[PDB]
Amino acid sequence: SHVKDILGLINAFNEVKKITVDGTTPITVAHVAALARRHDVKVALEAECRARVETCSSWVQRELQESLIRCLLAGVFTDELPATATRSAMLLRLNSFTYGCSGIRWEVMEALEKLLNSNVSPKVPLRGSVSDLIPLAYIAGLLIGKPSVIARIGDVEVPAPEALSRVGLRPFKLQAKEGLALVNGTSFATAVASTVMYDANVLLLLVETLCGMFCEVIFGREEFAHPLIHKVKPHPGQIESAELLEWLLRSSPFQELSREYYSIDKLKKPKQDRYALRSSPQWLAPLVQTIRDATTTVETEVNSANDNPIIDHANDRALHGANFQGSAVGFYMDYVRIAVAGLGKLLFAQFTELMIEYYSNGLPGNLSLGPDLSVDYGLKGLDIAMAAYSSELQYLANPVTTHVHSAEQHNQDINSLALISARKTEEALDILKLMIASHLTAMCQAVDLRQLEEALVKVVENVVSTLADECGLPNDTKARLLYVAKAVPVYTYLESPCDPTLPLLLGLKQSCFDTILALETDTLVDRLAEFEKRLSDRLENEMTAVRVLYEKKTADNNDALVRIQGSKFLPFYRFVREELDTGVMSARREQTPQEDVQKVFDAIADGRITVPLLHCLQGF
Amino acid sequence: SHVKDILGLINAFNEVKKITVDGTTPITVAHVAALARRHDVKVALEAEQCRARVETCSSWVQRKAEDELQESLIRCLLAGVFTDELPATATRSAMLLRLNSFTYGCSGIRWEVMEALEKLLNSNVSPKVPLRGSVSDLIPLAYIAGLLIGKPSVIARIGVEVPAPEALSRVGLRPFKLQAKEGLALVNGTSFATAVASTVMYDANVLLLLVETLCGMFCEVIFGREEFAHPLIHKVKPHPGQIESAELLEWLLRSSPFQELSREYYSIDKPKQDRYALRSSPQWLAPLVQTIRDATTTVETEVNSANDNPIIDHANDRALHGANFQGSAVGFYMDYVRIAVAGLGKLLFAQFTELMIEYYSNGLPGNLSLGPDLSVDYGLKGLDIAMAAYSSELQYLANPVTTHVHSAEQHNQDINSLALISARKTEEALDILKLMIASHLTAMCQAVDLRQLEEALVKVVENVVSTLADECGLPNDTKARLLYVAKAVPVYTYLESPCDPTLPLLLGLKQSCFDTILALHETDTLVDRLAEFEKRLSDRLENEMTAVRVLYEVRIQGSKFLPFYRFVREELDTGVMSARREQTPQEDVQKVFDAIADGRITVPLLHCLQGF
Amino acid sequence: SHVKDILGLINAFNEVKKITVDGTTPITVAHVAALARRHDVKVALEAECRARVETCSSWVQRELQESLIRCLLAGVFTDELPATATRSAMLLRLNSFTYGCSGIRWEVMEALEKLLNSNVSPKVPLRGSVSDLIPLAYIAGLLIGKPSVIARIGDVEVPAPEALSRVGLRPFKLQAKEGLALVNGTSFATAVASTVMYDANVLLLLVETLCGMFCEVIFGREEFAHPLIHKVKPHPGQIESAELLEWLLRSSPFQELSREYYSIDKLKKPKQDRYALRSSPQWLAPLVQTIRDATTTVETEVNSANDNPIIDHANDRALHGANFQGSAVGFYMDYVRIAVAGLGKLLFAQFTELMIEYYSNGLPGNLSLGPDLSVDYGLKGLDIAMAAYSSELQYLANPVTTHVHSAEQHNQDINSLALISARKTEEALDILKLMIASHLTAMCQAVDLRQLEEALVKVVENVVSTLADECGLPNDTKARLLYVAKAVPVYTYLESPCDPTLPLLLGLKQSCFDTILALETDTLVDRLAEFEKRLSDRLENEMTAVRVLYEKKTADNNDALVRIQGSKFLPFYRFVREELDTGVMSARREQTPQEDVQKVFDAIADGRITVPLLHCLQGF
Repeated sequence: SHVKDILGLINAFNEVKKITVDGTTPITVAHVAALARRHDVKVALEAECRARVETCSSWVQRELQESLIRCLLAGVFTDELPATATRSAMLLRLNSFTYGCSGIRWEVMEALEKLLNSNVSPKVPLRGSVSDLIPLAYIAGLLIGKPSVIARIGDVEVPAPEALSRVGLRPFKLQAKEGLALVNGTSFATAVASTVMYDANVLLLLVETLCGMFCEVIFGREEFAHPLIHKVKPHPGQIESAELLEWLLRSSPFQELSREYYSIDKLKKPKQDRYALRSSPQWLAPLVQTIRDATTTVETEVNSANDNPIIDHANDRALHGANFQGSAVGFYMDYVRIAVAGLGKLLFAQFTELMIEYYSNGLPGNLSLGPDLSVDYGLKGLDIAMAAYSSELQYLANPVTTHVHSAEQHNQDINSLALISARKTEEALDILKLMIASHLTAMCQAVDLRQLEEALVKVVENVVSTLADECGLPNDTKARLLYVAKAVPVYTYLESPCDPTLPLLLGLKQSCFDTILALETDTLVDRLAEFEKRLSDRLENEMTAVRVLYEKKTADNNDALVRIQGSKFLPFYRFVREELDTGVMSARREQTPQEDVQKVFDAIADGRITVPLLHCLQGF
Repeated sequence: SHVKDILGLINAFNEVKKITVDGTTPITVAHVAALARRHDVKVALEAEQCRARVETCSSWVQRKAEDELQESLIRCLLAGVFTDELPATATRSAMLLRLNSFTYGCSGIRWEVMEALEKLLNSNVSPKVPLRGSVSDLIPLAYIAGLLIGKPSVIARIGVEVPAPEALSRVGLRPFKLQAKEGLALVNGTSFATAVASTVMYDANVLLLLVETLCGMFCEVIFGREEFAHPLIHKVKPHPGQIESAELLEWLLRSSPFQELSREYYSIDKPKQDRYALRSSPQWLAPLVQTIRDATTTVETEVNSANDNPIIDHANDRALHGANFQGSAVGFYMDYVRIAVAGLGKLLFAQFTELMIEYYSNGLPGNLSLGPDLSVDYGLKGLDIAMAAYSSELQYLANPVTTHVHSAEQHNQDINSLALISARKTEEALDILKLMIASHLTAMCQAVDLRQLEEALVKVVENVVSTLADECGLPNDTKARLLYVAKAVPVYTYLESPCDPTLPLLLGLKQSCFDTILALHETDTLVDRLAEFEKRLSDRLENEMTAVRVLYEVRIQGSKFLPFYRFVREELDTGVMSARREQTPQEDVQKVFDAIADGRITVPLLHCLQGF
Repeated sequence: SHVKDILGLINAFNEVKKITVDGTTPITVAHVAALARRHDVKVALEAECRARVETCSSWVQRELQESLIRCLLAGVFTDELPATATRSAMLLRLNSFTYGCSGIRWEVMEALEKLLNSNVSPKVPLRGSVSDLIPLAYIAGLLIGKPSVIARIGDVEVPAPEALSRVGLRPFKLQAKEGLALVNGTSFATAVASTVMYDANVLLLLVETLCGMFCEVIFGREEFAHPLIHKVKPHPGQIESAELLEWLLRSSPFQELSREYYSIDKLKKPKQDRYALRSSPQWLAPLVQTIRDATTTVETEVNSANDNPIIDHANDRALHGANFQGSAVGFYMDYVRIAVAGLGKLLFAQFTELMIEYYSNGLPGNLSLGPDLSVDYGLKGLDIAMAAYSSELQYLANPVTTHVHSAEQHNQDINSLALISARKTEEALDILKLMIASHLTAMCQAVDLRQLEEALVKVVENVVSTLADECGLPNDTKARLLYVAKAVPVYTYLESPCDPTLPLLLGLKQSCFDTILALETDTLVDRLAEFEKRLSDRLENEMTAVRVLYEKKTADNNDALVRIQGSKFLPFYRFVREELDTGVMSARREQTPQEDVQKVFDAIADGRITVPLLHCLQGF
C-alpha cells in the first residue's frame, strides 16, 4: 500500500542523520527534503566512487570554461530561488557526478560536500531556465570565486571568494569540461520537484485520512469504503484509499451515532451521502497514482547522470546526447499540479457541505455556535476563503509544458520548462496547505458542535421527562413528547428554545394535539398547559448551563460526554485543541479565525502535523 | 519493452475474430477498437462462466422487491439535444462496456437484457446519441436504455434509421418491461467516457510507436549523429521510456546507409552536435511513453469493472452504496494523455521545422523544393504553415478539463469526473496528431528523394568537372582543386543556375582558379585554358544535371525505413514533389493521412520493426 | 492618440502633489500609482461632499458590526498584500464613501485620510477574497483597534490601537451599517488593478517605441509604418502605433544606412522584413485598444460607490443590489493579461531575430563582439532567459474568471475573482519588465556593433585601397577589390580577417581571378600576390586598433563615427551607457550580463526609464 510507502517517507525524513552520496545508494525525496529543512542532516560523500570519478577525470586530461560561466550569469534579482532549493540543487549536482560520467575532479565534489555541510549557498535569481544553465552558473560562480556572486553562510552574506575562504577553500581554476559539467544539469528543476513530491505524498495521505474525519462529523455512511465495491473496480489508488478509510472508520463511536441518527425519521433523511464523501475513494484513485508515479520519476532523475557529453572512459569515447533535458520531471510536474487541484476540489466540496444546514445533517449554518446567530457568523469568512483558494488553485493547474518556445538560436527547439512547472506545482501545494488548515479547523469545530449537540439533546430529554412526571401526564403523552425531544435537530431551536414558532415547540404542539385525539379531557389540557408553562421557566436555563460548562472546560463527572476520546481522530482534535491551544469558536472566544487557522497552517507547513497523523495511523 | 506491448496491441486489433465477454477474460483497448472499427468482429457472451451469478443477483433483487419507477428515470434522462452526435463507433463500444460491467453479477440486471445487448451489437443496431450532457454517463446511456424499452423518440441506426421499437423488431426482440433496479443499472455507468477513452488509448499507443520510429527516419534524412541513442547515455538516466525509445532507435539506425552519408558529410569542412529535436528525442519521449502506457492500464481497468451502484453483494445479502459510476480515473488520465499528445506534436513540429530550413537541414533545399527553378516551386511551404496551425491548436487543446468541476445536480454531485468531455478533447488532439504525422512522413519521403538525387547530382558535377579539366588541358594541381569544390559545395545551393557566377559552385571554382594561378606562377596559356574550362562548363554542366534528374523523376533499399518509403511511393502511388508533378500537396498527404486513420500504416510499421 | 494619453498619465504621476478626494473630481490610475509609490503625495479630503456624507449618515441613524469584522479576520500569513496595495485600497475605500451613499460617518473618512497621510496601514494576508471582504476587514480592524491586527507605520510595526494612538486617533465604536460599509467594497482588486493599468500603459508605450529602435538596429524597412497601409485597415491601435513609428523613423541615419545596405547585393538579401518588425502595428493594435479600454473600466470602478445597501436618502430608502461585485475589473484583468502576453511574444520574436546571424542582416551570432568567439558567447544567456520569460508569461495568461465556484453557502453563485486575476496580471507585468530590460540591453549592444561595423568596413576599405595603390594594381582591379571590402559582412571574418577560408579572402580571390580574365599577365599576378602578402601584414592590426579605440572610449577626432547621435533613440542608448554606466559586452568587459541588465531592469521597475522615453518622444 502507498500508505505504508508514505509513512516510510515521513519516517526517513524524521530519522535520517547522514545522506550517503556514493553512486550506488539511492537518494529519495525524503532525503532531499531532510537536507533542505533539517540542518543537522549532513552529506557523506564516500571515497570507497572516488576510483571511477578519478578515472573519468584523468581520461578527460588527454579560459573556455570561465567564458561559459560569465555568459550564463544572466539572471535578474526582481525574488530568488530559496536557499532550501539551492542547497537541494547542490546535493543533486554532486550526486550526478558520482556515476563517473562527468569528468569533474574529485576535489570539486569534496568542495560541494563542504559547502553543503557548512551551509554555504549562492543567491540565485528565480527565473531564466528552460531546464538549468543560468541557475547552475551561480553555483559554478561560487566555486570559481566570482566577485559578483553573493553567498549566504547560515543566516551573513559575502562575495563568493570570501565565502570559500570561510570554509577553507580557494577559487577553482576550471579544467577541460568542468565548466559545462557544472552548468549542464537538471539540478534546480529536480530539487524543487523533490520537495514538491515529498510534500505531495504527505499532504495526499493527510487528505485521505481527513476524509475519515469528515465522515465522522458529517454523519456519513462508512459503507462507501466497503472492500467489495473497490475489488470490483480495482484501480490501485481506489482499493488502497478505501482500505485506509474502512480501517479508520471501523468501530467508530461517531459512526455508531450516525447509525442512530438515520434510524430516527428514516423516510425524511438522505438514503446516501453526497459525492464529496461517498465518491472519495474513486476520486482519490488517480490522484494517489499520479503522486506515487511522479515520485518514482523524480527520484530516477535525482539518481541520474544529467550531464553532456557522457564520458565512456571504458571504451575511450565521449557520447553526445541530451541528459540535461528535464522533460521527465516537467511533464510529471504538470500532472501532479492537476492532481493537487483535484485534492483541492475534494476539500472544497467537503467544506461546502459542512457549512450548509441543508447538507450537514443537523449542524448549524457556518458551524455557528450562537446561540445568538445575529452576532455569530461562525466560519463564514473561512468558507469564502476556501472558494478563493480553490479558484486560484484550479487556474494554476493549467499546463506549462504546452508553452515550449524554439529557444537559443533554434538549437533548443524542444525544452522541458521543468523548473517553471515545478515552481507552479509548489505554489499549488501552498494553497493546498491553506485549504487543509481550514478544513481541519472546521472539522474540530464540528467535533465540538456534535459533542455539544448530544449533551443538549440529553438536557431537553431530561427536562421534558421530568416535567411530564411533575405535571402528571399520561404514558402515551410522555412517550410522544420524548420522541420529539430526541428527533428535532437541536441547532434549529437553540437560538430561542421556547419560541412557539421554532421547531421544538412546533413538534411538542403537534404531539399534544395527537395525544388529545388518541385519548378526563379538561384536566389533560390543563396539565399540558402547565407543562408548556414550566418548560419556558426551566428549559433555556438548563440548556445554557450545559453549554457554558462545555465552553469553560481535565474532565470531571459534571462534564458532558466526549465521544472524540473513542475516535481514531482523537490525535487530530487533541493536537489542534490542547497542543495548539484553541477552543470552540463563538462570540465569546476572543481569538479570530485567522489566529486559530494560522496555528494549524504553521503546523502543516513545518511538518508538526505528521505527529498526530502518525498517531492516528498506528496499527494500520 | 513497451515496443513489444504495442506490437501485441496492433496484432490483437488485426487478428481478433470474437470478443469473449465472460466476466473473467480481460477486454483490452485493442478489442474495443476492433469491435468499433471492424464489422466482422462479433461479441461472444459466455453463459457458462457468468450467467449463474447474474441470475442469482437478479433473483436477489426480485426477492427484496417482493419483501414505472425505472421508466420514469429513463424518460428524465432522455434530455440531450441534437446540435453533432456521439458516433456509432463510440455508441457500440459503450454497449460492449455496459454489457461487460453486468457480467460481474453486481448489477441485478436480467440475463435476457444482457443477451439483447449482445444481439444488438452483432446485428449493428445502435441508438443515435447526443454528443453532450454527461459529467460522467447518465444521459447518453439513457439512449441505450430507451432503445431496449422501445421509446419511439429514440432513433436507431441499422447498418437505415428507424424508431426504437421497429429496430427491436428487426433483430427479433420486443421492448423490455424494466424490473427493479434495471433502469438505474443501464444508465449508472462510465460506458461512454471509457469507450471513447479506449479507442483514444489504442490510437495513442499506435501513434506513439509511429512517432518514435519516425525519429529514426528523421535522423537518416537530416544527417543526424546516431550516437544520441547509445545505450550508456540512457543507462545512466534510466527513465524506462528513455531506455526503451533509445533502444529502438539504436537498432533502427545500426548499419544505416544514410548514417554512412552523414559521417562523410561532417568529414568535409557544420554543427558538432545535432539540434534538440533529434538529439533530445529519447529524453523527450520518456514521459510521453510512460503516460500513454500507464493510462492504457487505467482505461482497461475501467473497461473491466462493475461501474454501477448500488453494488449487490448477494452472497452476504446486502446492497452496498458507493460511487463506482464516478469516472475520475479515466477523466484525470485523459487530461494527462492530452498533454502527452501535445508533447508528441511539439516534437514533430520541431523536426519538420528543421527539415524546411536550409540553415538547419544540412544540405537540403529550403521547403524541400526540388526546383531547379525555385521561382515556380515553393515545395512544402504550405505543409510547413499547416504544421504550425496544427501544433498551435493542439497545445491549446491540452489544457485540463478536470479543473472545471461544477457543483452539479442539486449539489449532490459536488465532485464529478467530466471524463467523457476530457476523452473527447484527447480524441480531438489525436485527430490533429494524425494530420501532423501524415505531413511529417510525406516530408521525409520527399527528403529521401532529395538525398538520393543529391548523391547522383554530386557525381555528375564531379564527372563533368573532371572530364572538362582533361579536355581543356588543365594541370593536375588545378584539377584536384576543382574536384574538391565539386564535392564540398552543397549541390542544392546552386542547382537553380549551376553556372551562375554569383552562386556557390562558380564562386568556389573561381577561388581555386586564382589559387592555381598563384601556385603555378606559361601563365597566358594557363589563363586561356581556365577561360575555356569556364566556357565549356556553361555549355555542358546544366544539361547533364538535368538528364540525371529527369531520369530520377539505391540508398533507401538498405534502410530499415524502406517499408515506409515503398508504402508512400509505390503502394500509395506518389512521387517526388515538384512543378512537374500535377498532384497537389493535399492529394499526396490525404493518401498518407487516410492510411494512418484506417490502420493501413501498421503494415509498413510492422515490416520496419521485424526482428527487433 | 493613445500616445498623448499615456504621456499625460506619466506627467500626472510625476507632477501630482495632492490627490483631491471630493466626490466629483475623478481619481485616475496615475493618481493611485503616485499615492502608492510617492510618499510626498498627500490625500486632500474636501469638506465643501461633507454635506452629503452627513445627510446619509444622519438618515441611517433612524455589536452587530464588530461580529462581522471578527468573522472576516480569517486570512493566513503564508506573503502579504504589499503596503502599496493596502494604501491604494484605503484611498479607494475613502473615495467610495464620498458619493454619500454608504452611511459611514465623516469622522471615519477623516481617520482614513489621516492614516494615509501618516503612512499607517494594516498588514493584510494575500489570499481569501473572491472579490474584498477579508482584506477589507483588516482596514476595518485597524480602525476599531483590534489587537490582533498589526499595522506598519513608515518602515516600525505595532498593534492597531497603538497605531491609532500615534496619529491622534482612538478606536471607533461602529454605528449601524458602518461595519458592512467598510468591508463591502472592491477596493483591493481595483487598487492592484490601478497600478497594473498604470504600468500597462507605460510599458505598452515603451514597447511601441522600442519597435523603432529594433528597426534601426536590425536594418528594417520603415515602409511598414506608412500611413496608407493603416488608413486602409483602420483599427485605432494600428493607425496610432504606425503613426508613432513613422515619426520615430523619419530622417533616421540608421534607416539611411539600411537603404545603403539593401542597395548592395540586392538580389541576395530579403525583400521584406520578417513579421516581428513588419507586422508590429497590426500586432500592437488589439493590445493598445485592450489596455486603453481596461484603463477606462478600472477608473470607473475607482470612482464608484462600491457598497451595499446603497442609501437613497433623498427618497427615504435603502436599495439592495450588488455594487460590491468586481466583475468589470476581473474580466478586464483577464483580457489585459492576454494582451501583456502578446507584447511579450512580440519582444521574444524580435529578440530571437537579433541573436541569429541568418536573420540579423550582418550582426554576429548572439551579438558576440569577439573577435575570438571560442571565449565569447555574447548574449546567449539572455537569449535563453527570454524563452524562459515568454514561456511562463504565456502560461500566466490563461483566464481566472472561468474558475467561478459557487461560494458562501451558494449565496455567491457568481463571483468576480477580480483580485486573483489582477494579481496574475501584475505577475505577468513583472515578467514583461524583465523582457523589456533584456531587449533594450541587447539593442544597445546592437547599436555598438553597428557603429563598430561601419568603422571596421572603413578600415578594410582604406587598407585595400592604399595597398592596391602601393602594389600598382589596375583600376579594374582596385574597383573590384573595394567592392568586396564594401559588400562582405565584416562579422563573418572578424575572427581571423586574413584566413584564406573566411569570406573576405574568399571574395578577394574570386575578384582577383575575375580581373585576370578581364585583363602583362605575369607582372599582374606578382602584384596580386604582393597585395595578398601585405594584406596579411597590415589588415588585422589596423582592424584591432580601431576596435580597441572604440572599446576604450568625450569623443575626439580619432574616434569612430557614432550614428546614434543623430537617432531619436539617443536618449535610450545614452541612458543605458552613460547614465547607468555600461559598455559594449565582450570577454574584456568584467561585468556580467546580470549586472548590466539589472541596472536597466531597476530603472524600468522604479520609473526612471520614463525620462529617456519622454526625451525620445519630444515633439511627436
